[PDB]
Parts: sequence; structure tokens; C-alpha cells
Amino acid sequence: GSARAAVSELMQLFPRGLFEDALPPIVLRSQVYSLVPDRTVADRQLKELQEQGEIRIVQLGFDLDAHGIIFTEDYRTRVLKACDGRPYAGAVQKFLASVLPACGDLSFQQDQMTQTFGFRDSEITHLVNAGVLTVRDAGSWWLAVPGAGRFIKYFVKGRQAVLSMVRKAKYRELLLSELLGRRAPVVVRLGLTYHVHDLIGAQLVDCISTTSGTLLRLPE
Amino acid sequence: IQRRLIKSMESVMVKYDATVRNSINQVVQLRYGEDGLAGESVEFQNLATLK
DNA sequence: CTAGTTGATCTCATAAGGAGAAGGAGCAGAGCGCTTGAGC
RNA sequence: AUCGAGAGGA
DNA sequence: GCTCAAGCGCTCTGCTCCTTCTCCCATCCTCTCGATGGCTATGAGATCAACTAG
Repeated sequence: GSARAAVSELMQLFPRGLFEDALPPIVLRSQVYSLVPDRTVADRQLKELQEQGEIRIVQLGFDLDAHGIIFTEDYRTRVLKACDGRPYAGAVQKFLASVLPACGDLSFQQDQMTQTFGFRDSEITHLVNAGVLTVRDAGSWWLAVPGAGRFIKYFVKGRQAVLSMVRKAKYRELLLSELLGRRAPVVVRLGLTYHVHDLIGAQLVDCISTTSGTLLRLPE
Repeated sequence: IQRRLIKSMESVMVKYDATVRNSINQVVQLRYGEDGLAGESVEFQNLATLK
């Protein structure tokens, strides 16, 4: 179990064509813990591999522990094709050439951004224009991924959906082989395989192994 | 009641195309009084062919 | 350019309404993806 | 001079 | 035992009721009665910019 390997698999699962090649392929830290049993180390590998500049971990808002992952190169290649042709395309390019390869912190302070990156107080709206700078608070702001709205809406919808059917299942159990074999519900479009990894990481289910494969149960 | 009526109708005026329009210029009467006459020049008359 | 002087200027110091419009609550039912689910 | 109150006239 | 059904819970209006909230209440004129209204000093340091000579 390697975090380099772990993140790669999730990346493959992503429905790339579903979002018209605009949102870079997000993979969650929750589903990272699914492939690698020892979470204790998964964070440690991704930590140095964060400052290694080959990954971007973006903080999301669907829960307190919402930390998404965006591929660095793909994060780069997609912002220009989204920013260019727009009024905000000006200093977002600077943000890219200066801020991204010099820092890896999840949220930038006011004095940090203005001084270290030499940002004015007028162009800062342009980064807020299309998913570049979120709003942590008055003094700090988390790093944004453009066009993240649609993803989480489907993501949250999907999580609820899978949770619901699992509960509905007779005797409140549902075999994992019975998810893949059965057609994915139309309510969730991110992929049934994508979400089942999420609850495993979120510990909403436990991977109980038996003679008939592995089973998931709500916590007792 | 009087104040409300006047504040409702205060800008209504007869225009130079003989139409009645308000401040916004929305027509209310193609011709004032449907005939286009002032009220101080008309008088009661009898229609000889009706009865 | 330098001191000395004169005012400004400041600071700190001791003690037997209403009509209507707007929001929200709660229930009530329609619809629909779903999950079975069992009769021919 | 300001506010408020009261008494009044058409 | 292979497809139409029967339900089914969840969501989306929506429909009416109850509650809450802001505004509104003729014009002009005269007069009087009352209430109101504020009023520490004096001196010490220290800066500063303008005259008044140099």
C-alpha cells in the first residue's frame, strides 16, 4: 500500500468526461484511506509528497474533515484553459507562476498573500471570480479549485443515496459484490464504486469479511 | 380620499397628439373622454331618433 | 542657514384600529426512482 | 428662537 | 420465475391559516402655557512654524 499508488487508482475511477474537461479530477482523502490500511502513514506519505509538488490537497466544505486532492499538473493545465478569455485571467496566471510552486499551505493569510506574493487589494476579486480563492475568514482563505460546486452537490447527493439503500437493505446488510453486480442508481452519477470507497474512509461502514466476500455494516 | 385621487391622477395630461398620457407616457385614452372635448363646452341635449 | 522669541496647539494633571402585505408552519397530496417481489 | 401641550375660528 | 405491479418513502410544491409588521388617518389660521437652555480653573511641559535679528 503506497500513497502514490493509492491516489492513482482513485484518479482512474474519476468520471473525467462527465464534467466536460473543466473541473480537474478530484479524489478525496477519505477514499485514500480505503486502499491503504494504515491511515497513520497515509497522511505521512502524502505530506512529504505534498511539499514534493506532485499533488494538491484542497479543503472542501461538505464536512469538517473534507480534504480533496487535485493533480498538480492537471490543476495547472486546466486553470489556463478556464481563466483565459476572461477578465480575471490577468493575475490568476501570476498566482499560478508564483504562489503554487512556492507554497503548499491549504489556506493563505492576509499578510502572507499580500506581502510574500505581492498581491494588491483590487485584483484579489479576480481570483474570487472563478474558484481560485475561497473564504476561510477575514484574515485567511483556503485554496480553491474552479468549478467545484457541481461536484460536491452530486457527491453529497450520492453519499446520502448509498447510505439510504444500505440501511434499507434487508437485515441492514448488503454484500459488496451486490453493489458492483447491480446497476448503479441514476440518483448518483459520480459512480457507485467512487462512493463506496468514501464511506469506508469515513468509517460509516466496516469492511467485514466473510465466506461470501466482504460485507459492509452501519456502525453499532 | 381626495388626496389619494389627486396623487393617483396628478400627472395625467392631454398630449399634443390629442392623446391622454401619464408621466411614463403610457396612453390611457386615445382621445380625451373618448371624444376629445373639454367639459366646460358640452351641454345636455336630446336625441330625436331614439325614442 | 542659526538662535531666540511669540503665539497656537496639544497633552496631562487633582478634587373601545384597520386594511393589507409579508413569512413561516404544518399538513396534504402527487409523483417517481427504487426496491422488491411474486403471480403466469 | 426650538419642542410639546391646551384652548379656540372658518 | 421473469414483467408488470404494488407499494413506498422521500421530495416538491402548494394551500390555507396563523402570526407579525409598516403605514395611515382634511386644510388653513389665532392665542397662551410650560420646558429649555451650561457658564470646572491654572499651570506645567513640549512641539512647531513664523519673525527678528545674526
